[PDB]
Amino acid sequence: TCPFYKKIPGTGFTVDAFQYGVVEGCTAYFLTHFHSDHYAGLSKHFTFPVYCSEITGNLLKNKLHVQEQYIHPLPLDTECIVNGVKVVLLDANHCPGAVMILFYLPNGTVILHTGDFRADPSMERSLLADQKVHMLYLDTTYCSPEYTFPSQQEVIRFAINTAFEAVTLNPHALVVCGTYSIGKEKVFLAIADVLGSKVGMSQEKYKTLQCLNIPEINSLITTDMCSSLVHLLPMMQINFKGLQSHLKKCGGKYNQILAFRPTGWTHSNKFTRIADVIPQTKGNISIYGIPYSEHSSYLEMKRFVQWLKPQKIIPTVNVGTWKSRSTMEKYFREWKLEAGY
Ligand code: NI
Repeated sequence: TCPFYKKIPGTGFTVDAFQYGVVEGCTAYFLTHFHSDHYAGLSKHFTFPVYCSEITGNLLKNKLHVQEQYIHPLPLDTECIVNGVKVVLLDANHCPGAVMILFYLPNGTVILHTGDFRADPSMERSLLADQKVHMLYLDTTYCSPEYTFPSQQEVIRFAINTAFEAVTLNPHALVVCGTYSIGKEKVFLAIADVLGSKVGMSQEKYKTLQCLNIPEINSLITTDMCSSLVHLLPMMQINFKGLQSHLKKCGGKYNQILAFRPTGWTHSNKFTRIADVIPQTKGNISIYGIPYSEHSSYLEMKRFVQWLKPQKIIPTVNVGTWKSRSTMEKYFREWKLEAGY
């Protein structure tokens, strides 16, 4: 049965609530983004209205085979009416097609549901600034002070420089990037752009990218592995054994691999700046762990919330345990006392 934190009170709306079968009273199902924990339950068998971004709708039609009649795409930064209620979709700074949803309730309450997001100061100059928001449904993935990470730009600059040096030293080196879902495309697109290459991948991954409305995408990607010096592989294959196996498949055209594993936070964020990163190496294979995050850091989340000044916060991540809920409640109260709301 559907949790309270996926329901928007005083509407017939739900958000990311597809795994409970038919939700009693729901007239419109919103989907924030195309990550499987959020879409769980959606398939060609679904027959109720789904509201989402154009990119999310592309993926629902082509990958999950949801019938077109049930897909209702909405543009971004535009006031729209759904079932007699004013809504706005805003860029979440997460993966492609990911949104936050602003609900203007008939009684005058305003609710922001972040979906998954990486808070940014540019959000403080969006439509959110135009009126008071009363309730916030928050992506609390990294709601603890230990969670720091570098900017996306710092990480990309390190990746571009590392790959350019390795391939300039050895023109027979292949670059590999691991992936398991949409998101983090800039890692492999920026590396391929500095090397003057397309990115090579499986037919199933190419199909996914072709749904993302990336300008000039046909000049950037290919299914011809041979012709390209940056390859994508499942994240599970980015280890010494898998990368050796892959090198054997490529018909000797390469004699070395440099690989990237974009992760979330992992314990060592605590000590190491991006400039100090060194790879794990076994023979002619080197692997770099790079902390490229599409969720808010603690400091990013705290800045956004203290600017928004909500009257109530409803967490959407790490809500299954007491301990976790209690810890998050302590931080929200600190933030409120500090900023005076
Ligand atoms: Ni996500």
